[PDB]
Order: sequence, then C-alpha cells, then structure tokens
Amino acid sequence: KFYATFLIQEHFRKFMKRQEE
Amino acid sequence: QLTEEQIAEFKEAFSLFDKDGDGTITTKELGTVMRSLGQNPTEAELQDMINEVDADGNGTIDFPEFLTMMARKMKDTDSEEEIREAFRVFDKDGNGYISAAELRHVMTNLGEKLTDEEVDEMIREADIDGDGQVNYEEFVQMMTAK
Ligand SMILES: [Ca+2]
Ligand SMILES: [Ca+2]
Ligand SMILES: [Ca+2]
Ligand SMILES: [Ca+2]
Ligand SMILES: [Cl-]
Repeated sequence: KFYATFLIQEHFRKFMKRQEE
Repeated sequence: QLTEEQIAEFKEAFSLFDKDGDGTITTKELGTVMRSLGQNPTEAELQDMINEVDADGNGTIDFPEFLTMMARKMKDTDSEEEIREAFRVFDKDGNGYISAAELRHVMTNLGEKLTDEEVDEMIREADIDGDGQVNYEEFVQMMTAK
C-alpha cells in the first residue's frame, strides 16, 4: 500500500491548495 | 519525469514507514503502518510486499528502492487498481462508503492534519449524491481529478 498511501497524501496536498487560494 | 520537489514528497511517504529513520523499511515497520490503517497482514503478506520493492533482496526497502518503484507507478496513470487500493485503506468497515470518521482516521494516521471543518469540506466536495459519504464512484472522480 506504499503508492496508495502516497496517493492519499497527494490528494490532501492538492486539497490544501484548492483551499489556500 | 522526476523533480527536486517530487523527491521530497516521496521522502515524505518513505518517512511514514521508516519510523526509526535508519534509512530502511523493515517488515516489522510495514506491519505497524498497515495496522494503523486498519489492515491486519500476516508476516507472509508483509514479506511479499517488501520483496516487490526490495530490488537487491536484502530483506528491507531503502530509499533508492522506494523511489524507483514510486516514480515508476507514477509514470503510470492507468493505475485504476492503485485507486481502489487507496479506497480500501479508507473504507475500514468495507461497506463501500467512506464516512467522515473513516476519512479523518486515515488522515490522522497518514501523517496529516485535518480539522473537522476541513474533513467535512473534503467529503462535501466529492459527495455528488449528497448522502454525506464518499462511495467508490465518487472517490474515483475525486482522485482521478485534481
Ligand atoms: Ca527503519
Ligand atoms: Ca533492499
Ligand atoms: Ca465504510
Ligand atoms: Ca455520496
Ligand atoms: Cl505499492
């Protein structure tokens, strides 16, 4: 689940940007 | 192709697993993380996951090995199965729906930080049918998008 956990981490990253604005 | 930043995001992921920072991910370490994610793999299953990435076969995964695999799966964006795997990590009770509680728990363990406000907004953005949960179809759209 190494890459799957990275995907989740990556989605949160994307979120914290679609938030930052 | 790889960049200085992407490498840091991967070192991020690697650190989650390499708890004692000895530079290697052991079978024991993988088990701890997997169990914190709601999975209960046997030692046999843990050995097999390590072996998939352990290119020089010394029994553990180092950063160069971790990077190799991560960069390769990334070059692949037809990883529908990788997305189901991420879904499974979230859906701890296996009912096919990711609840706000399930989402928060994984984020808190995956080294994240989410306020119940952010947890709700995360779901609300992906919750197409508005039932407050994120089903598989919704998860894909949420993950495959941006
Ligand atoms: Ca270690
Ligand atoms: Ca190795
Ligand atoms: Ca569930
Ligand atoms: Ca829904
Ligand atoms: Cl993987």
